[PDB]
Amino acid sequence: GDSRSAGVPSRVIHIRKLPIDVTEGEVISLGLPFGKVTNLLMLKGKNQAFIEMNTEEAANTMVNYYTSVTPVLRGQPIYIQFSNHKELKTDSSPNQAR
RNA sequence: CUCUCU
Repeated sequence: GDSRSAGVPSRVIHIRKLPIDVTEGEVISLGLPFGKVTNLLMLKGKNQAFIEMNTEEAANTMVNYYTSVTPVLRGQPIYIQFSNHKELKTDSSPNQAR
C-alpha cells in the first residue's frame, strides 16, 4: 500500500542516507530548537534514524524546517519524512532483566 | 540506505 507517506501524522520523523558515524548529540542538537525532542533512534547498520518529538506542532515545524533548510549531509541533501508509526520507545531487551 | 526485521 501507499501508507509510508504521512497525511495526518504524529511526533516521530524518519531520516535516510545518514553519515558514516553520526551521533545522537548532533541529531538531538538539530531537533532541540523546535520543541524538546522526546527521543531519537538509529537504524545505524542501514544509515537510517528516527527523531521523536515532545509536541505535534514542534515536529510539524521540525519536518517542514527540514523540507526548507536541507542541512546537507557533507555534500548531498538529507532525506526526511514523518514515520510509519506514532510515539517512539527505546527500552532494553528481555535478556537484561534475566 | 523508506521504519525500531534478518
